Amino acid sequence: SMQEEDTFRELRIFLRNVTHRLAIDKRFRVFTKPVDPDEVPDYRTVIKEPMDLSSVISKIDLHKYLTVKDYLRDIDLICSNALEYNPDRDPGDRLIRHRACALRDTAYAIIKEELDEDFEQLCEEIQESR
Repeated sequence: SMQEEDTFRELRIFLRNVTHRLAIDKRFRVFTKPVDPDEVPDYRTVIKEPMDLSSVISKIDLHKYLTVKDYLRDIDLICSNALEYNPDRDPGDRLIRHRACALRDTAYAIIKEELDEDFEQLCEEIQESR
């Protein structure tokens, strides 16, 4: 229905706003663009599904997310990829891990405060019906 297409348009507006707020935070700069194969040729042999905030923006516009739960699976993948690739005790790996945990926690905290649970349940029931 037109009403259902209005529901998914409001979902995409909400997701672009949360993603912009994460992308401008200086702590999260390393997560804003794909890893450069030149600088790190090893990356794509270890990490089987790379993800970053520029790719998330592109996915919103391609209509890849029909629920906030779908979107949070890609925020979780940005965080788990950084924990997996940088697991060591040295300061450079510990700083990336603390920033990845802060990106995940910040996205979930903005969603807990600003997403209406009945709006999410509506998106879930339209997705199920298709």
